[PDB]
Amino acid sequence: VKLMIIEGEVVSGLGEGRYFLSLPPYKEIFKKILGFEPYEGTLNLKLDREFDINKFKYIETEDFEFNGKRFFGVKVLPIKILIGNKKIDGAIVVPKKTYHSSEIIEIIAPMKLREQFNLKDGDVIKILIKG
Ligand SMILES: Nc1ccn([C@@H]2O[C@H](COP(=O)(O)OP(=O)(O)O)[C@@H](O)[C@H]2O)c(=O)n1
Ligand SMILES: [Mg+2]
Repeated sequence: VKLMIIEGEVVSGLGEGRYFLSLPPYKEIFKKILGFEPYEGTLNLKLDREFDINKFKYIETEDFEFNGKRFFGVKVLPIKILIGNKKIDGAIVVPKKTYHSSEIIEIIAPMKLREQFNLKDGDVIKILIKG
């Protein structure tokens, strides 16, 4: 086991994180796994290379039905979010089935990080992950 520190650049998406994280079943999944109710959104970070989550120990949930529609399970990887000298509880989240790795990762946390830590696009933060 190694603790890895990785840097990423804050970027904007199309608001997808707030869609999913506001849905009751996803809220419940994250609350149970992580022990906090995430702020409804994902802080999207651009890394210098693709992130392969299958290189880490994560929890994976199954697809589920909500109000007549099938939704995808998720892979959940606990992290610490490193902003200055603060270590903030969070997680990396990826859809259960992805067909390649991405240099963009989605981070969840108990608070809105942009608001609490004044992050803007292009700001670089770090994350700590058990590998
Ligand atoms: N824990 C979080 C989650 C999202 N966010 C931000 O909260 C807003 C809504 O999240 P979102 O995932 O729907 O938006 P995008 O990441 O698609 O821009 C965005 O500005 C995210 O960067 C945050 O500051 N802290
Ligand atoms: Mg997002």
